[PDB]
Amino acid sequence: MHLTARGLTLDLSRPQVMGILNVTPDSFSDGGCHNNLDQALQHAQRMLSAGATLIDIGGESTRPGAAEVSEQEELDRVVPVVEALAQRFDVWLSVDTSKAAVITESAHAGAHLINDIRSLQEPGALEAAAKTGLPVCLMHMQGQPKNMQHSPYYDDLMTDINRFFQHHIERCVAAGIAKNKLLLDPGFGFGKNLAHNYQLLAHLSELHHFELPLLVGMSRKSMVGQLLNVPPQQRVIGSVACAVIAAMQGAQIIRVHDVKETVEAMCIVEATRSA
Amino acid sequence: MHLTARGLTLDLSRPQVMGILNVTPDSFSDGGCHNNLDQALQHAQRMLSAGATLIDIGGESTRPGAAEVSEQEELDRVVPVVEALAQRFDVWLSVDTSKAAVITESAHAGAHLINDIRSLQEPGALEAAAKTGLPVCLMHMQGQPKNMQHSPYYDDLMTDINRFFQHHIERCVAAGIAKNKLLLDPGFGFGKNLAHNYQLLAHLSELHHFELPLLVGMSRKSMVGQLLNVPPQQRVIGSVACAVIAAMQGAQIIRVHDVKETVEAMCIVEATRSAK
Ligand SMILES: C=C1CN=c2nc(N)[nH]c(=O)c2=N1
Ligand SMILES: C=C1CN=c2nc(N)[nH]c(=O)c2=N1
Ligand SMILES: Nc1ccc(C(=O)O)cc1
Ligand SMILES: Nc1ccc(C(=O)O)cc1
Ligand SMILES: [Mg+2]
Ligand SMILES: [Mg+2]
Repeated sequence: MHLTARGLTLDLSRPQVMGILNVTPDSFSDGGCHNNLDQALQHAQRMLSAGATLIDIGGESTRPGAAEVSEQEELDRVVPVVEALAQRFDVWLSVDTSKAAVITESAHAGAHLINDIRSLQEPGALEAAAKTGLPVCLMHMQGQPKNMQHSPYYDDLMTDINRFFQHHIERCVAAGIAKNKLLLDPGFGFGKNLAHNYQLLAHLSELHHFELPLLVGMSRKSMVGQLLNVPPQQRVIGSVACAVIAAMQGAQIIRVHDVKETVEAMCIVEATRSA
Repeated sequence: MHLTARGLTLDLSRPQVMGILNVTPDSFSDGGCHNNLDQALQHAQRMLSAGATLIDIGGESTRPGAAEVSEQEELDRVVPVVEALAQRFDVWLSVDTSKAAVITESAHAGAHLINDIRSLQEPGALEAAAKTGLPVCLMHMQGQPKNMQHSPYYDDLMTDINRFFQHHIERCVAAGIAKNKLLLDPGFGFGKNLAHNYQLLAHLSELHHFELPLLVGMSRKSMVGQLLNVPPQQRVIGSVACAVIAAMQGAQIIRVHDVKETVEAMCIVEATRSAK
Protein backbone atom coordinates (compact mmCIF):
# COMPACT_ATOMS: atom_id res chain seq x y z
CA MET A 1 0.00 0.00 0.00
CA HIS A 2 3.09 2.23 -0.36
CA LEU A 3 5.39 2.70 -3.33
CA THR A 4 9.10 2.88 -2.41
CA ALA A 5 12.41 4.03 -3.88
CA ARG A 6 15.73 4.70 -2.09
CA GLY A 7 14.15 4.95 1.37
CA LEU A 8 11.28 7.17 0.23
CA THR A 9 7.68 5.97 0.50
CA LEU A 10 4.47 7.15 -1.17
CA ASP A 11 1.00 6.59 0.32
CA LEU A 12 -1.14 4.89 -2.34
CA SER A 13 -4.28 4.85 -0.13
CA ARG A 14 -4.88 8.52 -0.99
CA PRO A 15 -4.53 10.50 -4.23
CA GLN A 16 -1.01 11.83 -4.79
CA VAL A 17 -0.27 14.92 -6.90
CA MET A 18 2.67 14.92 -9.31
CA GLY A 19 3.72 18.48 -10.22
CA ILE A 20 4.86 19.02 -13.80
CA LEU A 21 8.23 20.73 -14.27
CA ASN A 22 8.93 21.23 -17.96
CA VAL A 23 12.53 22.21 -18.66
CA THR A 24 11.89 22.74 -22.39
CA PRO A 25 11.39 25.73 -24.70
CA ASP A 26 8.38 24.17 -26.44
CA SER A 27 6.10 22.27 -24.02
CA PHE A 28 2.48 22.81 -25.14
CA SER A 29 1.18 24.75 -22.11
CA ASP A 30 4.35 26.13 -20.47
CA GLY A 31 7.42 25.99 -22.77
CA GLY A 32 10.08 28.58 -21.84
CA CYS A 33 8.57 29.31 -18.41
CA HIS A 34 10.83 27.15 -16.20
CA ASN A 35 13.49 26.74 -18.87
CA ASN A 36 16.42 27.77 -16.63
CA LEU A 37 17.81 26.59 -13.27
CA ASP A 38 16.81 29.28 -10.72
CA GLN A 39 13.29 29.47 -12.25
CA ALA A 40 12.93 25.68 -12.31
CA LEU A 41 13.98 25.49 -8.65
CA GLN A 42 11.54 28.28 -7.78
CA HIS A 43 8.66 26.54 -9.57
CA ALA A 44 9.49 23.21 -7.91
CA GLN A 45 9.45 24.78 -4.45
CA ARG A 46 6.12 26.43 -5.25
CA MET A 47 4.61 23.06 -6.27
CA LEU A 48 6.04 21.35 -3.18
CA SER A 49 4.56 24.10 -1.00
CA ALA A 50 1.21 23.68 -2.76
CA GLY A 51 1.31 20.00 -1.70
CA ALA A 52 2.85 17.99 -4.57
CA THR A 53 4.47 14.74 -3.40
CA LEU A 54 6.24 14.08 -6.70
CA ILE A 55 7.98 16.44 -9.14
CA ASP A 56 8.06 15.29 -12.78
CA ILE A 57 11.04 16.73 -14.64
CA GLY A 58 10.74 16.64 -18.44
CA GLY A 59 13.16 17.96 -21.06
CA GLU A 60 11.38 16.51 -24.14
CA SER A 61 8.01 17.75 -25.29
CA THR A 62 5.89 14.88 -26.64
CA ARG A 63 2.83 16.90 -27.68
CA PRO A 64 1.27 16.23 -31.11
CA GLY A 65 3.87 17.21 -33.76
CA ALA A 66 6.72 17.59 -31.22
CA ALA A 67 10.27 17.85 -32.57
CA GLU A 68 13.12 15.48 -31.66
CA VAL A 69 15.56 16.40 -28.88
CA SER A 70 19.19 15.20 -28.97
CA GLU A 71 20.66 13.07 -26.18
CA GLN A 72 23.08 15.78 -25.03
CA GLU A 73 20.40 18.47 -25.15
CA GLU A 74 17.99 16.47 -22.99
CA LEU A 75 20.83 15.63 -20.56
CA ASP A 76 21.72 19.34 -20.29
CA ARG A 77 18.10 20.26 -19.59
CA VAL A 78 17.29 17.49 -17.13
CA VAL A 79 20.22 16.28 -15.04
CA PRO A 80 21.31 19.60 -13.42
CA VAL A 81 17.67 20.09 -12.36
CA VAL A 82 17.42 16.57 -10.82
CA GLU A 83 20.76 17.19 -9.07
CA ALA A 84 19.73 20.55 -7.60
CA LEU A 85 16.33 19.26 -6.46
CA ALA A 86 17.82 16.06 -5.00
CA GLN A 87 20.22 18.16 -2.95
CA ARG A 88 17.51 20.49 -1.58
CA PHE A 89 14.22 18.65 -1.14
CA ASP A 90 12.71 15.53 0.38
CA VAL A 91 10.32 14.67 -2.41
CA TRP A 92 9.94 12.06 -5.15
CA LEU A 93 11.79 13.01 -8.32
CA SER A 94 10.27 11.63 -11.50
CA VAL A 95 12.03 11.96 -14.87
CA ASP A 96 9.82 12.16 -17.95
CA THR A 97 12.20 10.66 -20.51
CA SER A 98 12.62 7.79 -22.98
CA LYS A 99 16.41 7.93 -23.45
CA ALA A 100 18.74 5.34 -21.87
CA ALA A 101 21.44 7.95 -21.11
CA VAL A 102 18.93 10.29 -19.43
CA ILE A 103 17.53 7.37 -17.42
CA THR A 104 21.02 6.42 -16.17
CA GLU A 105 22.45 9.90 -15.53
CA SER A 106 19.24 11.01 -13.77
CA ALA A 107 19.39 7.95 -11.52
CA HIS A 108 23.02 8.90 -10.71
CA ALA A 109 21.75 12.45 -9.95
CA GLY A 110 19.29 11.04 -7.40
CA ALA A 111 15.98 10.52 -9.27
CA HIS A 112 13.35 8.11 -7.85
CA LEU A 113 11.03 7.25 -10.76
CA ILE A 114 11.29 6.73 -14.50
CA ASN A 115 8.29 8.17 -16.32
CA ASP A 116 8.57 6.83 -19.86
CA ILE A 117 5.72 7.69 -22.24
CA ARG A 118 7.41 5.16 -24.62
CA SER A 119 7.50 2.32 -22.05
CA LEU A 120 11.24 1.62 -22.36
CA GLN A 121 11.00 0.81 -26.09
CA GLU A 122 13.90 3.07 -27.17
CA PRO A 123 17.33 1.42 -27.73
CA GLY A 124 18.95 0.55 -24.37
CA ALA A 125 16.20 2.05 -22.19
CA LEU A 126 14.86 -1.23 -20.81
CA GLU A 127 18.32 -2.38 -19.73
CA ALA A 128 19.20 1.10 -18.39
CA ALA A 129 16.01 1.29 -16.28
CA ALA A 130 16.51 -2.28 -15.07
CA LYS A 131 20.00 -1.45 -13.80
CA THR A 132 18.71 1.61 -11.87
CA GLY A 133 16.39 -0.61 -9.79
CA LEU A 134 13.93 2.29 -9.73
CA PRO A 135 10.15 2.16 -10.21
CA VAL A 136 8.98 2.77 -13.80
CA CYS A 137 5.73 4.16 -15.25
CA LEU A 138 4.63 2.49 -18.47
CA MET A 139 2.26 4.54 -20.67
CA HIS A 140 -0.09 3.47 -23.47
CA MET A 141 0.31 5.26 -26.81
CA GLN A 142 -0.85 4.53 -30.36
CA GLY A 143 1.85 5.69 -32.81
CA GLN A 144 4.54 8.28 -32.04
CA PRO A 145 4.09 11.98 -31.04
CA LYS A 146 4.66 13.03 -34.70
CA ASN A 147 1.71 11.00 -36.02
CA MET A 148 -0.39 9.80 -33.06
CA GLN A 149 -3.22 12.26 -33.72
CA HIS A 150 -3.49 11.27 -37.41
CA SER A 151 -6.63 9.05 -37.44
CA PRO A 152 -6.60 7.37 -33.97
CA TYR A 153 -8.68 4.15 -34.13
CA TYR A 154 -9.63 1.23 -31.83
CA ASP A 155 -11.83 -1.85 -32.19
CA ASP A 156 -12.10 -1.62 -28.40
CA LEU A 157 -10.02 0.97 -26.57
CA MET A 158 -9.86 -0.73 -23.16
CA THR A 159 -9.02 -4.09 -24.73
CA ASP A 160 -6.04 -2.54 -26.58
CA ILE A 161 -4.80 -0.77 -23.46
CA ASN A 162 -5.04 -4.01 -21.42
CA ARG A 163 -3.08 -5.96 -24.06
CA PHE A 164 -0.44 -3.22 -24.29
CA PHE A 165 0.09 -3.21 -20.53
CA GLN A 166 0.11 -7.01 -20.33
CA HIS A 167 2.78 -7.17 -23.08
CA HIS A 168 4.99 -4.50 -21.56
CA ILE A 169 4.67 -5.70 -17.97
CA GLU A 170 6.02 -9.02 -19.31
CA ARG A 171 8.98 -7.29 -21.05
CA CYS A 172 9.87 -5.43 -17.85
CA VAL A 173 9.65 -8.52 -15.62
CA ALA A 174 11.73 -10.63 -18.01
CA ALA A 175 14.33 -7.85 -17.95
CA GLY A 176 14.54 -8.10 -14.14
CA ILE A 177 12.21 -5.25 -13.15
CA ALA A 178 9.91 -6.54 -10.39
CA LYS A 179 6.21 -6.26 -11.20
CA ASN A 180 5.69 -4.28 -7.98
CA LYS A 181 8.08 -1.59 -9.30
CA LEU A 182 5.70 -0.77 -12.17
CA LEU A 183 3.05 1.93 -12.64
CA LEU A 184 0.45 2.10 -15.42
CA ASP A 185 -0.70 5.17 -17.32
CA PRO A 186 -3.31 4.75 -20.05
CA GLY A 187 -1.90 7.87 -21.84
CA PHE A 188 -4.67 10.44 -22.29
CA GLY A 189 -4.23 12.35 -25.57
CA PHE A 190 -1.63 9.90 -26.92
CA GLY A 191 -3.15 8.39 -30.09
CA LYS A 192 -6.67 9.01 -28.82
CA ASN A 193 -9.39 11.32 -30.17
CA LEU A 194 -11.85 13.25 -27.97
CA ALA A 195 -14.33 10.33 -27.76
CA HIS A 196 -11.53 7.87 -26.92
CA ASN A 197 -10.26 10.11 -24.09
CA TYR A 198 -13.65 10.34 -22.38
CA GLN A 199 -14.38 6.67 -22.94
CA LEU A 200 -11.08 5.94 -21.17
CA LEU A 201 -11.84 8.39 -18.35
CA ALA A 202 -15.30 6.82 -17.90
CA HIS A 203 -13.81 3.28 -17.77
CA LEU A 204 -10.61 4.05 -15.84
CA SER A 205 -11.41 1.83 -12.81
CA GLU A 206 -11.24 -1.27 -15.06
CA LEU A 207 -7.44 -0.87 -15.15
CA HIS A 208 -7.12 -1.69 -11.43
CA HIS A 209 -7.27 -5.41 -12.33
CA PHE A 210 -3.48 -5.42 -12.89
CA GLU A 211 -3.14 -4.52 -9.17
CA LEU A 212 -0.63 -1.81 -10.03
CA PRO A 213 -0.77 1.91 -9.24
CA LEU A 214 -2.42 4.10 -11.88
CA LEU A 215 -0.93 7.42 -12.95
CA VAL A 216 -2.98 9.72 -15.18
CA GLY A 217 -2.14 12.97 -16.98
CA MET A 218 -4.98 15.07 -18.40
CA SER A 219 -3.79 18.47 -17.20
CA ARG A 220 -4.54 21.30 -19.69
CA LYS A 221 -4.75 18.84 -22.61
CA SER A 222 -6.85 19.15 -25.76
CA MET A 223 -9.41 16.72 -24.26
CA VAL A 224 -10.26 19.70 -22.04
CA GLY A 225 -9.43 22.39 -24.64
CA GLN A 226 -11.71 20.92 -27.32
CA LEU A 227 -14.72 20.90 -24.92
CA LEU A 228 -14.31 24.32 -23.34
CA ASN A 229 -12.71 26.11 -26.32
CA VAL A 230 -10.19 27.98 -24.15
CA PRO A 231 -6.38 28.30 -24.28
CA PRO A 232 -4.20 25.94 -22.15
CA GLN A 233 -3.73 28.38 -19.22
CA GLN A 234 -7.52 28.70 -18.87
CA ARG A 235 -8.12 24.94 -18.53
CA VAL A 236 -7.50 24.71 -14.77
CA ILE A 237 -11.16 23.99 -13.86
CA GLY A 238 -11.66 21.41 -16.64
CA SER A 239 -8.37 19.78 -15.67
CA VAL A 240 -9.38 19.65 -12.00
CA ALA A 241 -12.74 18.09 -12.95
CA CYS A 242 -10.89 15.33 -14.85
CA ALA A 243 -8.61 14.83 -11.81
CA VAL A 244 -11.63 14.46 -9.51
CA ILE A 245 -13.30 11.89 -11.82
CA ALA A 246 -10.06 9.91 -12.12
CA ALA A 247 -9.37 10.04 -8.38
CA MET A 248 -12.96 9.00 -7.51
CA GLN A 249 -12.21 5.83 -9.52
CA GLY A 250 -9.10 5.29 -7.41
CA ALA A 251 -6.31 6.59 -9.69
CA GLN A 252 -3.40 6.97 -7.29
CA ILE A 253 -1.17 9.58 -8.93
CA ILE A 254 -2.40 12.69 -10.77
CA ARG A 255 0.08 14.50 -13.04
CA VAL A 256 -0.79 18.24 -13.20
CA HIS A 257 0.44 21.77 -13.98
CA ASP A 258 -1.80 23.39 -11.36
CA VAL A 259 -0.77 21.77 -8.08
CA LYS A 260 -2.59 23.89 -5.47
CA GLU A 261 -6.00 23.52 -7.13
CA THR A 262 -5.54 19.77 -7.70
CA VAL A 263 -4.43 19.23 -4.06
CA GLU A 264 -7.50 21.11 -2.82
CA ALA A 265 -9.76 18.96 -4.99
CA MET A 266 -7.99 15.75 -3.81
CA CYS A 267 -8.85 16.71 -0.21
CA ILE A 268 -12.55 16.73 -1.10
CA VAL A 269 -12.15 13.40 -2.96
CA GLU A 270 -10.32 11.86 0.00
CA ALA A 271 -13.00 13.01 2.45
CA THR A 272 -15.67 11.56 0.13
CA ARG A 273 -13.98 8.17 -0.38
CA SER A 274 -13.25 7.66 3.34
CA ALA A 275 -16.92 8.23 4.29
CA MET B 1 -35.29 13.93 -17.44
CA HIS B 2 -37.51 16.82 -18.55
CA LEU B 3 -39.03 19.61 -16.39
CA THR B 4 -41.27 22.47 -17.60
CA ALA B 5 -43.01 25.53 -16.10
CA ARG B 6 -44.39 28.76 -17.60
CA GLY B 7 -43.70 27.35 -21.09
CA LEU B 8 -39.97 26.86 -20.47
CA THR B 9 -38.24 23.46 -20.67
CA LEU B 10 -35.47 22.54 -18.27
CA ASP B 11 -33.51 19.62 -19.71
CA LEU B 12 -32.51 17.39 -16.81
CA SER B 13 -30.70 14.74 -18.86
CA ARG B 14 -27.57 16.87 -18.35
CA PRO B 15 -26.39 18.69 -15.20
CA GLN B 16 -27.92 22.18 -14.79
CA VAL B 17 -26.27 25.05 -12.93
CA MET B 18 -28.37 27.18 -10.59
CA GLY B 19 -26.76 30.58 -9.95
CA ILE B 20 -27.08 32.09 -6.45
CA LEU B 21 -28.31 35.69 -6.08
CA ASN B 22 -28.34 36.69 -2.40
CA VAL B 23 -30.32 39.90 -1.86
CA THR B 24 -29.33 40.21 1.81
CA PRO B 25 -26.79 42.16 3.88
CA ASP B 26 -25.61 39.10 5.84
CA SER B 27 -25.42 35.95 3.66
CA PHE B 28 -22.44 33.83 4.75
CA SER B 29 -20.16 34.29 1.70
CA ASP B 30 -21.52 37.42 -0.03
CA GLY B 31 -23.98 39.40 2.13
CA GLY B 32 -23.98 43.05 1.04
CA CYS B 33 -22.39 42.39 -2.39
CA HIS B 34 -25.48 42.24 -4.64
CA ASN B 35 -27.62 43.92 -2.00
CA ASN B 36 -29.23 46.54 -4.29
CA LEU B 37 -31.31 46.44 -7.50
CA ASP B 38 -28.77 47.51 -10.16
CA GLN B 39 -26.10 45.23 -8.72
CA ALA B 40 -28.55 42.33 -8.37
CA LEU B 41 -29.41 42.75 -12.07
CA GLN B 42 -25.71 43.10 -12.82
CA HIS B 43 -24.78 39.90 -11.01
CA ALA B 44 -27.62 37.92 -12.62
CA GLN B 45 -26.47 38.95 -16.13
CA ARG B 46 -22.93 37.74 -15.38
CA MET B 47 -24.25 34.36 -14.19
CA LEU B 48 -26.41 34.06 -17.32
CA SER B 49 -23.44 34.76 -19.64
CA ALA B 50 -21.47 32.10 -17.73
CA GLY B 51 -24.07 29.42 -18.56
CA ALA B 52 -26.46 29.36 -15.58
CA THR B 53 -29.88 28.02 -16.55
CA LEU B 54 -31.53 28.95 -13.24
CA ILE B 55 -31.20 32.09 -11.14
CA ASP B 56 -31.94 31.55 -7.45
CA ILE B 57 -33.10 34.65 -5.56
CA GLY B 58 -32.90 34.60 -1.75
CA GLY B 59 -33.84 37.32 0.74
CA GLU B 60 -33.23 35.32 3.93
CA SER B 61 -29.83 33.96 4.92
CA THR B 62 -30.25 30.60 6.67
CA ARG B 63 -26.61 30.07 7.67
CA PRO B 64 -26.02 28.55 11.16
CA GLY B 65 -27.06 31.20 13.70
CA ALA B 66 -28.87 33.42 11.14
CA ALA B 67 -31.28 36.07 12.48
CA GLU B 68 -34.99 36.19 11.59
CA VAL B 69 -36.14 38.50 8.82
CA SER B 70 -39.55 40.24 8.90
CA GLU B 71 -42.18 39.44 6.25
CA GLN B 72 -42.20 43.07 5.06
CA GLU B 73 -38.39 43.11 4.89
CA GLU B 74 -38.24 39.93 2.78
CA LEU B 75 -40.85 41.10 0.24
CA ASP B 76 -38.89 44.35 -0.22
CA ARG B 77 -35.63 42.50 -0.90
CA VAL B 78 -36.98 39.79 -3.24
CA VAL B 79 -40.03 40.79 -5.33
CA PRO B 80 -38.61 43.90 -7.11
CA VAL B 81 -35.64 41.73 -8.19
CA VAL B 82 -37.87 38.87 -9.42
CA GLU B 83 -39.95 41.43 -11.31
CA ALA B 84 -36.93 43.04 -13.00
CA LEU B 85 -35.41 39.66 -13.88
CA ALA B 86 -38.63 38.22 -15.33
CA GLN B 87 -39.22 41.38 -17.38
CA ARG B 88 -35.61 41.19 -18.65
CA PHE B 89 -34.35 37.58 -19.01
CA ASP B 90 -35.50 34.33 -20.62
CA VAL B 91 -34.42 31.98 -17.80
CA TRP B 92 -35.87 29.94 -14.91
CA LEU B 93 -36.31 32.06 -11.80
CA SER B 94 -36.04 30.37 -8.42
CA VAL B 95 -37.08 31.96 -5.13
CA ASP B 96 -35.30 30.83 -1.99
CA THR B 97 -38.06 31.61 0.51
CA SER B 98 -40.18 30.01 3.23
CA LYS B 99 -42.87 32.68 3.63
CA ALA B 100 -46.31 32.27 2.04
CA ALA B 101 -46.54 35.98 1.18
CA VAL B 102 -43.15 35.76 -0.52
CA ILE B 103 -44.20 32.61 -2.43
CA THR B 104 -47.44 34.19 -3.69
CA GLU B 105 -46.02 37.64 -4.52
CA SER B 106 -42.90 36.17 -6.18
CA ALA B 107 -45.07 33.92 -8.36
CA HIS B 108 -47.19 36.96 -9.28
CA ALA B 109 -43.95 38.73 -10.27
CA GLY B 110 -43.06 35.88 -12.65
CA ALA B 111 -41.01 33.23 -10.79
CA HIS B 112 -40.64 29.64 -12.10
CA LEU B 113 -39.58 27.58 -9.07
CA ILE B 114 -40.11 27.62 -5.30
CA ASN B 115 -36.88 26.75 -3.51
CA ASP B 116 -37.90 26.23 0.09
CA ILE B 117 -35.32 25.13 2.65
CA ARG B 118 -38.13 24.56 5.18
CA SER B 119 -40.13 22.34 2.79
CA LEU B 120 -43.34 24.45 2.92
CA GLN B 121 -43.70 23.94 6.70
CA GLU B 122 -44.26 27.62 7.60
CA PRO B 123 -47.91 28.55 8.25
CA GLY B 124 -49.78 28.97 4.94
CA ALA B 125 -46.69 28.17 2.82
CA LEU B 126 -47.98 24.80 1.57
CA GLU B 127 -51.31 26.29 0.48
CA ALA B 128 -49.64 29.32 -1.15
CA ALA B 129 -47.27 27.05 -3.12
CA ALA B 130 -50.21 24.88 -4.21
CA LYS B 131 -52.13 27.89 -5.58
CA THR B 132 -49.21 28.85 -7.89
CA GLY B 133 -48.92 25.43 -9.58
CA LEU B 134 -45.14 25.97 -9.77
CA PRO B 135 -42.42 23.33 -9.25
CA VAL B 136 -41.20 23.14 -5.64
CA CYS B 137 -37.84 22.05 -4.28
CA LEU B 138 -38.11 20.33 -0.88
CA MET B 139 -34.95 20.45 1.25
CA HIS B 140 -33.94 18.26 4.23
CA MET B 141 -32.92 20.06 7.43
CA GLN B 142 -32.53 18.84 11.00
CA GLY B 143 -33.51 21.58 13.45
CA GLN B 144 -33.68 25.25 12.43
CA PRO B 145 -30.88 27.62 11.25
CA LYS B 146 -30.52 28.96 14.81
CA ASN B 147 -29.79 25.51 16.34
CA MET B 148 -29.22 23.06 13.45
CA GLN B 149 -25.43 22.97 14.03
CA HIS B 150 -25.75 22.30 17.77
CA SER B 151 -24.80 18.59 17.90
CA PRO B 152 -26.20 17.16 14.64
CA TYR B 153 -27.08 13.48 15.27
CA TYR B 154 -28.43 10.57 13.16
CA ASP B 155 -28.85 6.84 13.82
CA ASP B 156 -28.68 6.49 10.04
CA LEU B 157 -28.37 9.71 8.00
CA MET B 158 -29.66 8.36 4.66
CA THR B 159 -32.63 6.60 6.32
CA ASP B 160 -33.70 9.85 8.00
CA ILE B 161 -33.38 11.81 4.74
CA ASN B 162 -35.51 9.24 2.87
CA ARG B 163 -38.17 9.29 5.61
CA PHE B 164 -38.19 13.08 5.60
CA PHE B 165 -38.68 13.16 1.81
CA GLN B 166 -41.35 10.43 1.83
CA HIS B 167 -43.39 12.42 4.38
CA HIS B 168 -43.15 15.79 2.62
CA ILE B 169 -43.77 14.35 -0.86
CA GLU B 170 -47.02 13.01 0.66
CA ARG B 171 -47.86 16.41 2.25
CA CYS B 172 -47.46 18.08 -1.17
CA VAL B 173 -49.43 15.49 -3.18
CA ALA B 174 -52.29 15.61 -0.64
CA ALA B 175 -52.38 19.43 -0.88
CA GLY B 176 -52.69 19.23 -4.68
CA ILE B 177 -49.07 19.55 -5.80
CA ALA B 178 -48.40 16.70 -8.25
CA LYS B 179 -45.32 14.51 -7.68
CA ASN B 180 -43.77 15.30 -11.10
CA LYS B 181 -43.53 18.98 -10.00
CA LEU B 182 -41.25 18.13 -7.06
CA LEU B 183 -37.47 18.39 -6.62
CA LEU B 184 -35.46 16.97 -3.70
CA ASP B 185 -32.45 18.53 -1.94
CA PRO B 186 -30.70 16.64 0.90
CA GLY B 187 -29.57 19.99 2.40
CA PHE B 188 -25.80 19.98 2.82
CA GLY B 189 -24.69 21.91 5.93
CA PHE B 190 -28.24 21.98 7.34
CA GLY B 191 -28.14 20.10 10.66
CA LYS B 192 -25.21 17.94 9.53
CA ASN B 193 -21.59 17.78 10.75
CA LEU B 194 -18.48 17.32 8.57
CA ALA B 195 -18.81 13.51 8.64
CA HIS B 196 -22.54 13.63 7.83
CA ASN B 197 -21.97 15.93 4.84
CA TYR B 198 -19.37 13.65 3.22
CA GLN B 199 -21.36 10.54 4.07
CA LEU B 200 -24.31 12.17 2.30
CA LEU B 201 -22.11 13.14 -0.66
CA ALA B 202 -20.68 9.60 -0.95
CA HIS B 203 -24.17 8.08 -0.84
CA LEU B 204 -25.99 10.73 -2.90
CA SER B 205 -27.03 8.39 -5.77
CA GLU B 206 -29.30 6.42 -3.38
CA LEU B 207 -31.82 9.29 -3.45
CA HIS B 208 -32.54 8.65 -7.16
CA HIS B 209 -35.01 5.95 -6.02
CA PHE B 210 -37.73 8.61 -5.69
CA GLU B 211 -37.39 9.30 -9.43
CA LEU B 212 -37.36 13.04 -8.81
CA PRO B 213 -34.70 15.56 -9.83
CA LEU B 214 -32.02 16.16 -7.23
CA LEU B 215 -30.81 19.65 -6.42
CA VAL B 216 -27.70 20.10 -4.28
CA GLY B 217 -26.02 23.08 -2.65
CA MET B 218 -22.49 22.75 -1.34
CA SER B 219 -21.01 25.94 -2.81
CA ARG B 220 -18.49 27.62 -0.45
CA LYS B 221 -19.96 25.87 2.61
CA SER B 222 -18.12 24.88 5.80
CA MET B 223 -17.94 21.25 4.57
CA VAL B 224 -15.38 22.71 2.15
CA GLY B 225 -14.02 25.38 4.53
CA GLN B 226 -13.14 22.94 7.31
CA LEU B 227 -11.10 20.79 4.93
CA LEU B 228 -9.31 23.53 3.00
CA ASN B 229 -8.79 26.24 5.68
CA VAL B 230 -9.46 29.04 3.24
CA PRO B 231 -12.12 31.79 3.48
CA PRO B 232 -15.51 31.47 1.68
CA GLN B 233 -14.35 33.17 -1.59
CA GLN B 234 -11.33 30.93 -1.92
CA ARG B 235 -13.49 27.81 -1.82
CA VAL B 236 -14.18 27.70 -5.57
CA ILE B 237 -12.06 24.61 -6.31
CA GLY B 238 -13.38 22.67 -3.30
CA SER B 239 -16.92 23.66 -4.28
CA VAL B 240 -16.37 22.56 -7.91
CA ALA B 241 -14.91 19.25 -6.68
CA CYS B 242 -18.11 18.64 -4.68
CA ALA B 243 -20.20 19.58 -7.73
CA VAL B 244 -18.31 17.08 -9.93
CA ILE B 245 -18.70 14.27 -7.37
CA ALA B 246 -22.44 15.04 -7.11
CA ALA B 247 -23.00 15.27 -10.86
CA MET B 248 -21.08 12.04 -11.57
CA GLN B 249 -23.73 10.40 -9.40
CA GLY B 250 -26.41 11.99 -11.60
CA ALA B 251 -27.50 15.00 -9.51
CA GLN B 252 -29.30 17.23 -12.00
CA ILE B 253 -29.16 20.72 -10.51
CA ILE B 254 -26.15 22.30 -8.87
CA ARG B 255 -26.69 25.46 -6.83
CA VAL B 256 -23.49 27.54 -6.91
CA HIS B 257 -21.97 31.00 -6.42
CA ASP B 258 -19.28 30.44 -9.06
CA VAL B 259 -21.25 29.69 -12.23
CA LYS B 260 -18.54 29.85 -14.92
CA GLU B 261 -16.29 27.40 -13.09
CA THR B 262 -19.18 25.02 -12.33
CA VAL B 263 -20.48 25.05 -15.95
CA GLU B 264 -16.99 24.19 -17.29
CA ALA B 265 -16.75 21.31 -14.80
CA MET B 266 -20.25 20.11 -15.78
CA CYS B 267 -19.17 20.00 -19.44
CA ILE B 268 -16.37 17.58 -18.45
CA VAL B 269 -18.89 15.54 -16.36
CA GLU B 270 -21.33 15.39 -19.29
CA ALA B 271 -18.63 14.23 -21.75
CA THR B 272 -17.62 11.45 -19.32
CA ARG B 273 -21.19 10.24 -18.55
CA SER B 274 -22.24 10.13 -22.20
CA ALA B 275 -19.11 8.13 -23.12
CA LYS B 276 -21.13 5.01 -22.06
C1 LIG C 1 2.18 15.58 -21.92
C2 LIG C 1 2.55 14.56 -21.16
C3 LIG C 1 4.01 14.38 -20.84
N1 LIG C 1 4.26 13.22 -19.98
C4 LIG C 1 3.32 12.45 -19.56
N2 LIG C 1 3.64 11.32 -18.72
C5 LIG C 1 2.72 10.53 -18.30
N3 LIG C 1 3.05 9.52 -17.55
N4 LIG C 1 1.40 10.71 -18.60
C6 LIG C 1 0.94 11.72 -19.38
O1 LIG C 1 -0.25 11.84 -19.64
C7 LIG C 1 1.92 12.68 -19.92
N5 LIG C 1 1.56 13.65 -20.65
C1 LIG D 1 -27.28 28.23 1.95
C2 LIG D 1 -28.26 27.73 1.21
C3 LIG D 1 -29.43 28.60 0.84
N1 LIG D 1 -30.41 27.89 0.03
C4 LIG D 1 -30.27 26.66 -0.31
N2 LIG D 1 -31.27 26.01 -1.11
C5 LIG D 1 -31.16 24.79 -1.47
N3 LIG D 1 -32.10 24.26 -2.19
N4 LIG D 1 -30.09 24.01 -1.12
C6 LIG D 1 -29.06 24.47 -0.37
O1 LIG D 1 -28.13 23.73 -0.08
C7 LIG D 1 -29.10 25.87 0.09
N5 LIG D 1 -28.18 26.36 0.79
N1 LIG E 1 2.31 15.07 -24.74
C1 LIG E 1 1.05 15.53 -24.95
C2 LIG E 1 0.75 16.88 -24.69
C3 LIG E 1 -0.54 17.34 -24.89
C4 LIG E 1 -1.54 16.47 -25.35
C5 LIG E 1 -2.93 16.98 -25.57
O1 LIG E 1 -3.15 18.30 -25.48
O2 LIG E 1 -3.85 16.22 -25.83
C6 LIG E 1 -1.23 15.13 -25.60
C7 LIG E 1 0.06 14.66 -25.40
N1 LIG F 1 -27.50 28.34 4.82
C1 LIG F 1 -26.28 27.79 5.03
C2 LIG F 1 -25.14 28.54 4.77
C3 LIG F 1 -23.88 27.98 4.98
C4 LIG F 1 -23.78 26.67 5.46
C5 LIG F 1 -22.42 26.08 5.68
O1 LIG F 1 -21.42 26.74 5.54
O2 LIG F 1 -22.30 24.81 6.05
C6 LIG F 1 -24.93 25.92 5.71
C7 LIG F 1 -26.19 26.48 5.50
MG1 LIG G 1 6.67 17.90 -20.65
MG1 LIG H 1 -28.94 32.72 0.49
